[PDB]
Amino acid sequence: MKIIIAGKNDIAVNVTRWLQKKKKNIEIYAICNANDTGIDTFQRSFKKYCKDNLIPIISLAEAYKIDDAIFLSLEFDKIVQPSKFNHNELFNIHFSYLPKYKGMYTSAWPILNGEDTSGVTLHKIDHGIDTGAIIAQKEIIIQPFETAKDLYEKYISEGTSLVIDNISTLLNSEYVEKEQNIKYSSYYSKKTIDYSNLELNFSKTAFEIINQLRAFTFREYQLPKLDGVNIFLGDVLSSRSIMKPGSILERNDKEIIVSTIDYDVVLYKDNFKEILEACKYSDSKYIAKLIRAKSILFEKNIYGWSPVIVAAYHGNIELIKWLVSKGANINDRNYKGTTVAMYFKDYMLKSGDYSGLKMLIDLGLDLTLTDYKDYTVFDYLEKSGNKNLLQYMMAFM
Amino acid sequence: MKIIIAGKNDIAVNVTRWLQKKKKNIEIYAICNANDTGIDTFQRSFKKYCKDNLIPIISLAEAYKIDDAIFLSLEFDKIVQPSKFNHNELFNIHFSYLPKYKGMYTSAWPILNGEDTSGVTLHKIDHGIDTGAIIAQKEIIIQPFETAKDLYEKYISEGTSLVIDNISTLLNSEYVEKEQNIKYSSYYSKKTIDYSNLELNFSKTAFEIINQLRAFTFREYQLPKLDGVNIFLGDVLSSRSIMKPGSILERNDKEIIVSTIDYDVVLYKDNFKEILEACKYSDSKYIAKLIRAKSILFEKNIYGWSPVIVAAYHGNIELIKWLVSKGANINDRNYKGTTVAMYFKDYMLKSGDYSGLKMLIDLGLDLTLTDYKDYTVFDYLEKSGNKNLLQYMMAFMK
Ligand SMILES: Cc1cn([C@H]2C[C@H](O)[C@@H](COP(=O)(O)OP(=O)(O)O[C@H]3O[C@H](C)[C@@H](O)[C@H](N)[C@H]3O)O2)c(=O)[nH]c1=O
Ligand SMILES: Cc1cn([C@H]2C[C@H](O)[C@@H](COP(=O)(O)OP(=O)(O)O[C@H]3O[C@H](C)[C@@H](O)[C@H](N)[C@H]3O)O2)c(=O)[nH]c1=O
Ligand SMILES: Cc1cn([C@H]2C[C@H](O)[C@@H](COP(=O)(O)OP(=O)(O)O[C@H]3O[C@H](C)[C@@H](O)[C@H](N)[C@H]3O)O2)c(=O)[nH]c1=O
Ligand SMILES: Nc1nc(=O)c2c([nH]1)NC[C@@H](CNc1ccc(C(=O)N[C@@H](CCC(=O)O)C(=O)O)cc1)N2C=O
Ligand SMILES: Cc1cn([C@H]2C[C@H](O)[C@@H](COP(=O)(O)OP(=O)(O)O)O2)c(=O)[nH]c1=O
Ligand SMILES: [K+]
Ligand code: NA
Ligand code: NA
Ligand code: NA
Ligand code: NA
Repeated sequence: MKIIIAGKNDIAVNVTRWLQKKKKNIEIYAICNANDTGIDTFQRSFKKYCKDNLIPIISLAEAYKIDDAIFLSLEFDKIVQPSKFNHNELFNIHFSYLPKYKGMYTSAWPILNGEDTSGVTLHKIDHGIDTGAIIAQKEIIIQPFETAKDLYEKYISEGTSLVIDNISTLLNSEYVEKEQNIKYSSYYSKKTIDYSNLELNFSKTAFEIINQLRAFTFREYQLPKLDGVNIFLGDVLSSRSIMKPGSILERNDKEIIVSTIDYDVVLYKDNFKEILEACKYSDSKYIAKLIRAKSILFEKNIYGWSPVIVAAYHGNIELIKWLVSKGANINDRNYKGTTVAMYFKDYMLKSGDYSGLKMLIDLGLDLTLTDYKDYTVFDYLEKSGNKNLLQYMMAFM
Repeated sequence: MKIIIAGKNDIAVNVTRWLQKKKKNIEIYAICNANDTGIDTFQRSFKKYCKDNLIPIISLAEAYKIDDAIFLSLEFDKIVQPSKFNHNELFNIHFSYLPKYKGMYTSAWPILNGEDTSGVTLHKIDHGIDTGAIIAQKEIIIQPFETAKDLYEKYISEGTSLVIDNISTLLNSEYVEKEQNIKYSSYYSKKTIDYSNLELNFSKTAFEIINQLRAFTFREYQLPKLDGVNIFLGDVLSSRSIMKPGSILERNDKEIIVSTIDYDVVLYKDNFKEILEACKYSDSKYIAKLIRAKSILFEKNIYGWSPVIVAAYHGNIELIKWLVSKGANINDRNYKGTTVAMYFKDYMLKSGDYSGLKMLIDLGLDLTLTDYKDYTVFDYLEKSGNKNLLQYMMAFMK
């Protein structure tokens, strides 16, 4: 009944928070990665979560001496001496389908290499990097429209789940170790991609080039650029410019068209900011005309505001309905964990118009959700003494 | 009526040969690569071949102007601008299973990526590099141990066959085309590997690093190095050393063991030349000791002498038998087409010891083969006046 969670970001926090609610008797210790500066971004800080839940934050030296613990690495950044532990209960979540794509930038390389699938892998920590034996594995399908950001989010959801599904095997040490194949194993270092001098390579096929776009589309770090201008995805055209690859063929307000090894490509200029503004008040027929790629309906600005969030804070229900039919999350959250329902609560208070709630509820809105300060929409309504809207909302429970 | 054959190496030569025997009627024009100096090497010079067979050599500019000729490009080094022709009977043999591995280094990249198979592809020349419609294809097994060179040699062989299997349908407009899929498409430029500063990268899996050695093992151009020391393959150990990958563990004279991302690997130093000299006169026993990577027994130096060839010239019969049991080719040739049976005949002349011939015939030695001058071993003995050894060798041929 002891566990050491060593790692970072949302998966570290999700697994930890699951444990606290569902196995309240377990003692939890944490180790944080070097560059966890204790501040939330588009990723939760695990250091911050741990300080706020009174989870003692230990070091690796101390971890070696805590004999009855299991040691769970959720993207931990430091090599560990597996034999130094007095037990063998040492696990790691790796964001790939091992033995492929060991190492770095696993939301990028599978896409770059034109993979259809990737995965998450729960394995033993061994003397190899990402090389210890497999315990549990999840194949993830990458969709042709999906970016690095989209795939990373799958890694988060699916890795969290993978841990939770297997948590008892781990806790009881009743799991089977199957050793990794050497065959088709791959590894990429941090040197494989220079994200500080990121340049698209057009001396490639059009298939490859779109796959670069997809792969490098991870807004919160960067977007790919063509001539100082951000791009959000692209498509293959039927034309084949004789121009040397890289040559810009046309240039207009919506796009750039380039010569590749084979088929020409359209790079769509990023209009995410325009779209998000429009979402305050535009109908879906107008918004649909603005979209050149589906994935952009689910992007977020620096606060974590998505199209569905903006639309909810402005009571733009007709648009919310459409967005959800395009696959948006009716319970989308910002980087404080603030839910769509919380944004709409604000619209309901500001407008006095409460009737739309049932519409959102029927779209899957969940009022029981808690933000990162652990407050529900009902809590906020009490703090602030808006008893009428509170009673109205309560009636749905 | 007419056919333009554009390219280099054994593929250009063998396809051109084939057309000359099996299609004398057809006029042949030839275009050559910039790096074909007219000197044979590990591949033949198409230019030398064309000069010696009085095949006219033309330029690509001149070929653009030749209507009612088929155009076939075989490891050609120039962009063919297809609309510059006034017809559309434009064909290329590419050394990949298209649309994978378009462009360059098709002997290295697939191995580097850990592929089981590659291919040769016969297609139309269209707009784009290796993009035109597929006519015929052959899948090719890459064996786990084979080098880039071995892979290249299969490309040359299988490419030649695919052209030969389909060349009539090209001449007679009876072929079919399927457009290439976009999906799974790849291209590698000349920049994708810098042979000049070829460096090994141990920041990789063992599998990847052995695949690195394989892909960089093309001796006539280079072998991989390590601290400047040439390397002939390696194996995957079971040790998982904690030293940051690239860290050289043990040096001896046979090998250097290295730290990887996962398992350590033994690189084997290139002693090939040492093996070649020892093959003159030493026995199975001494060579088996010299040998780490078995397939080093099938390497050739820049004239095409392998272990069996050197062994045959010095009548090292027991060494020959052992080498064949390892998988050497009993009729192995150098780069002038000179066969084992030719090297042996020189031993037979010097030693007067003819007795080992029967043993060789029974391993498959073939006395009917010709070199590139088109002489059998018989023709050489008859020219030099050795009627005796001539008739002896004839008595034993099958
Ligand atoms: C989506 C959106 C939000 N806002 C305002 C409303 C919000 O109070 C402020 C900061 O946004 P936030 O940081 O996303 O809000 P936070 O996560 O602090 O949540 C707070 O504000 C929301 C509206 C409340 O339901 C919640 N209970 C508060 O904690 O920006 C706008 O002005 N326009 C918008 O489109
Ligand atoms: C230049 C070079 C090549 N190689 C290997 C890798 C390569 O696949 C093989 C043959 O080399 P090449 O003849 O220079 O041409 P390559 O394989 O790059 O083929 C390309 O160029 C020719 C001219 C095209 O018609 C062909 N379709 C292309 O694939 O030898 C080396 O190992 N070291 C080298 O320095
Ligand atoms: C294999 C070998 C050959 N030699 C000699 C003998 C040979 O004539 C000369 C050049 O080698 P080569 O270029 O491989 O031979 P080439 O293709 O010129 O064929 C000639 O010499 C051989 C031995 C004759 O059977 C043949 N009939 C000749 O055309 O080098 C050696 O000195 N040491 C060797 O280990
Ligand atoms: N023994 C062990 N094996 C593991 O698989 C593992 C641990 N420890 N500890 C936690 C986590 C740590 N994983 C890693 C993985 C890569 C690097 C690393 O330094 N990579 C660099 C340099 C590679 C090199 O030295 O060439 C890179 O650029 O990739 C460090 C820690 N982990 C499992 O997640
Ligand atoms: C660091 C970095 C990552 N990425 C992408 C590819 C990664 O698989 C994904 C997740 O990165 P993350 O796990 O946050 O960082 P790192 O791999 O450096 O520890 O983010 C970028 O697009 N740009 C960047 O600068
Ligand atoms: K501490
Ligand atoms: Na990097
Ligand atoms: Na082009
Ligand atoms: Na190069
Ligand atoms: Na190592």
